[PDB]
Amino acid sequence: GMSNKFLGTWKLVSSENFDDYMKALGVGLATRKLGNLAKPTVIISKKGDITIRTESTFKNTEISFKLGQEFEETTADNRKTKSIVTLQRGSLNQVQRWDGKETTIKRKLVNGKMVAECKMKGVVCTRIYEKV
Ligand SMILES: CCCCCCCCCCCCCCCC(=O)O
Ligand SMILES: [Cl-]
Ligand SMILES: [Mg+2]
Ligand SMILES: [Mg+2]
Repeated sequence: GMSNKFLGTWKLVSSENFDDYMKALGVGLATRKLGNLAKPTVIISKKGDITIRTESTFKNTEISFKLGQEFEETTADNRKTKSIVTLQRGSLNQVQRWDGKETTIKRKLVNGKMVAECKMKGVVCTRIYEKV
């Protein structure tokens, strides 16, 4: 199952190419400006379902799911998606589908950091988090 090394509170330390990723999702300019200034905390826990909670001054989000079971998600930019989280070679892989579009957020552990790779339409964003 998901490694217990994911569990905990993680703080964003680096983000590369977020603005073009948000653009590819359809996010408007003023929201992107705030999204690029945000430094969220991500809290991963498990109590039956796995929960991934994101906290920031601009927006908070939360998803709770079982691996491999499609669920309804509301994203930080207020998309209403059908999403599935899978585990592949230790990476926690989230696909979101809405309005015939798809994006993936792969989260993996690298030397104790958590690396999120976000992909939309060939645009790739990398966000690196350190455990608190
Ligand atoms: C994530 C909260 C702050 C961002 C607010 C701007 C709205 C666009 C959000 C795009 C989806 C977020 C992808 C997050 C990946 C990650 O967990 O690092
Ligand atoms: Cl913030
Ligand atoms: Mg940066
Ligand atoms: Mg950018």
